[PDB]
Amino acid sequence: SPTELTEMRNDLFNKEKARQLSLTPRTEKIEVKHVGKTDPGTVFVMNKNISTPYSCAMHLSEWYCRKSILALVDGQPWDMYKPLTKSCEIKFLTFKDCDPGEVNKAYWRSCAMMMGCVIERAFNLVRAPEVPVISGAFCYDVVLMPTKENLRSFTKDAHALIYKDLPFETLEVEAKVALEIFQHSKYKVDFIEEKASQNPERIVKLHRIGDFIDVSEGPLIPRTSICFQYEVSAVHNIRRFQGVSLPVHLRAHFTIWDKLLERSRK
Amino acid sequence: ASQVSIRRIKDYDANFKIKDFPEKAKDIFIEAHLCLNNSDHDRLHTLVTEHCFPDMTWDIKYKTVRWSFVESLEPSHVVQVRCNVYGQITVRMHTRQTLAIYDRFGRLMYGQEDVPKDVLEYVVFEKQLPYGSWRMHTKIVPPWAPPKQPILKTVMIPGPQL
Amino acid sequence: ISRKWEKKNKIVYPPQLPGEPRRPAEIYHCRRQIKYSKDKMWYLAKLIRGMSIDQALAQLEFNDKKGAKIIKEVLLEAQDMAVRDHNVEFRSNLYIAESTSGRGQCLKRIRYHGRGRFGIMEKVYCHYFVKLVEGPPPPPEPPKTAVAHAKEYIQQLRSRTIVHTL
Amino acid sequence: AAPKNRRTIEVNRCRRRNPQKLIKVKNNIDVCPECGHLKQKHVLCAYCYEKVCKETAEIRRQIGKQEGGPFKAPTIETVVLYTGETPSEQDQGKRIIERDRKRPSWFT
Amino acid sequence: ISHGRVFRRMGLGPESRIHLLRNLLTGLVRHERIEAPWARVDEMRGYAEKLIDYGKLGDTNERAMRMADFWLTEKDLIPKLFQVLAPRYKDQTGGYTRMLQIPNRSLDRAKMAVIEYKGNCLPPLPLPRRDSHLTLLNQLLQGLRQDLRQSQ
Ligand SMILES: [Mg+2]
Ligand SMILES: [Zn+2]
Repeated sequence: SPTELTEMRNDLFNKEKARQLSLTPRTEKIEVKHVGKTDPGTVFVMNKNISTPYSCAMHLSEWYCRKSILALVDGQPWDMYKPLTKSCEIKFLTFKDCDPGEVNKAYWRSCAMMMGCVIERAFNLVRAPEVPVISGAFCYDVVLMPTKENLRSFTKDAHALIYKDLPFETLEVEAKVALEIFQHSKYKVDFIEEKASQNPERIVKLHRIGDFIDVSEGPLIPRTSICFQYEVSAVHNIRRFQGVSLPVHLRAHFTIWDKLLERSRK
Repeated sequence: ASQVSIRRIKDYDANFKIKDFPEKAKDIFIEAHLCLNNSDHDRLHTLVTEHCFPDMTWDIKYKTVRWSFVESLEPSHVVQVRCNVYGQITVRMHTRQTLAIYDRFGRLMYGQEDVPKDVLEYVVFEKQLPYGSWRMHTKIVPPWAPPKQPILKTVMIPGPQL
Repeated sequence: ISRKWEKKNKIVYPPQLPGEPRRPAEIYHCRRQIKYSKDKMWYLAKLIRGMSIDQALAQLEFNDKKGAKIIKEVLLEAQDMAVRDHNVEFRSNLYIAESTSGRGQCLKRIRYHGRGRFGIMEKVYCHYFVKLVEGPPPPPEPPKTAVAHAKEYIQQLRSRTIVHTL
Repeated sequence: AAPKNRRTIEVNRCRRRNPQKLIKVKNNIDVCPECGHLKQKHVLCAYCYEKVCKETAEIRRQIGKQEGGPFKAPTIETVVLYTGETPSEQDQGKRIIERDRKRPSWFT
Repeated sequence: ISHGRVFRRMGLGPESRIHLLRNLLTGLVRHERIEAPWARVDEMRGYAEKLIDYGKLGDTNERAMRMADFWLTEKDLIPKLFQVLAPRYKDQTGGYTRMLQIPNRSLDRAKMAVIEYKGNCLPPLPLPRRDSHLTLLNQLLQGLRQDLRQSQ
């Protein structure tokens, strides 16, 4: 049943979090530098298994927390809520940058995960296709005909989930626990196996959105409140679900919104 | 050099014994720490000199502390001795101690309370040479001991602001 | 003369237990003798009252007013003291809880009016108090919708009873 | 005219505590891509403006030191060159303004 | 009533207004940058537009010479205005100068702005850079334009 699977997944996620937290030697101080184009350059003496770049943003100013989305750790982008392992560098990124490709991909993955969660809570998923940004329509295949009322209800549920304001709980789980969590789904098992075989080691990145757990590739959006606008275009055929969303600081007024909706409907 | 200072101290004291000096030094240390716990500057000044009083009372001001003492490892040994006219004595210590400093509004920012820790100490003592006694002077942070404990909170060191 | 805002920072509270809340850190700060009016000081305080330290500084950096720079410097000094003394790690996790102002020791001068009559020129002076509290700012009281008004009216009509008899 | 009665603290508050006189909360403050000192929309940054003003001050000082006295202003353009940097073959007639230090991260 | 009334007030009359305008124009031609209130800023910009137009009309013209002599009391600035600022903008039409607002002053708290001819040699001011073309909305608009182009 769907009432017990989610509970067991949440319990497994909590157990994994406890296991990951019960290994640090009781607060291990470290040092991280902020090599960026703005404010060059303070150094933060945060932790390595409890602190997060969000703490650095808070130490800096509220504007950083309101604008920062990702953080390039030695060239690799990281989420706002993630433990900074070892001593490295941080580069806060926003939506109005020179090359916000990583932030765009993270927003795409977050929108895909949110649409998948909404689909699961409405009424079996398969994965999250990595659709580029030029397509302008993040997809999310589903393995089960809807109408305009169904799309309206889905958009209402998405807006309610956004208003709920739930952070994105990320982790660095291995492959064994990842497979044990999603053991009731063969598609997710195959996806986890492929992700583990792609990289040298296992390390299967997992994320949670309050009560829903999925699998992604890169970073994600910290809080759901950033996704201001959200809509569902149509459903294509394994049934594919389309949609388009825009975060804060990128409002489409209304005409551009309708134009993008019509473009994604194709 | 140490024998000359010992002879001078025994002559100007004059009654003095080194064989039973580490015990009195440890007792004075424990009494000073208990007074710090209770925050009794009157009883503290009678045990610590004026040079070390602000070094341990100014930084710990506006914040309580729960220091403890239990079981001293190894006997307190003396390192060196040397010598207006003030006699300096360096005493070595190595006992299990605790550190639970609480801020104004409670909270915590240092080690735990029920977790003893091994910390080396090279306390230096001094005495007035008509109405004085052996009182602490300074603390030699040598030898190359571990730095400190990890603070619970996080600190942000700013760079050069133009 | 009475200086109490600077003394409130020396109130040492007892320690807490593991099964107790974190409790915020009430920080106090103020400046004495400020060549300014009390009405405008209270106006700026109210403008900054329902706001955070970051938003307050952002609004003060552009608010064209003589007291704006003074309030900004006071807030910066308070934040520095809290980060250095009161043990406050998060700079953005702060919000102004209370902020008032009062007149100061006003002198007396002469304005020299027309004819054989003069006037009094009271040297206006005031101060400015600030109370920073750790943690995020609380949300504003939302506007009671029709449901709340209906519930209140129902409760009122239910509370009534027979009067002027037994 | 003369007041017939004394105004009350209540009326005084109602007159001064109204939203009209209260300072309005503006939302035109944004973060600047460079430096970082929260600029304002449709308005230039403060730090960048001060830097440009100081650069113009130094350039004018050097021009005055080169031109000498007042009433000059030749009929040829100018080219600001810092330490090093060989003059380009295009600006041959334009008098050079030899500047010190290196070029900043915004002059092109 | 002042419906459709152009030219604002400045000094103690039209004479003082035009004198201040000429002084500001001379100072700008000398330094190429002045901080003035928004009203006087736009007035000086509108006047410098016609001044550049006259300077471009021709140097041998007597009317342009008289206008330059009356609008440049420094004298030494007329040769520059005629032989530096005229040929440099021989490719453009009427678009010159640049309007940028200054935050505030330090005493009266006035709404000042910046003025300067395009190009020149002074350092470049921090112009309001628009959003990059690699953002989310920009990428969506680019994809929509590509789809529209592919349709036709
Ligand atoms: Mg006037
Ligand atoms: Zn700037």
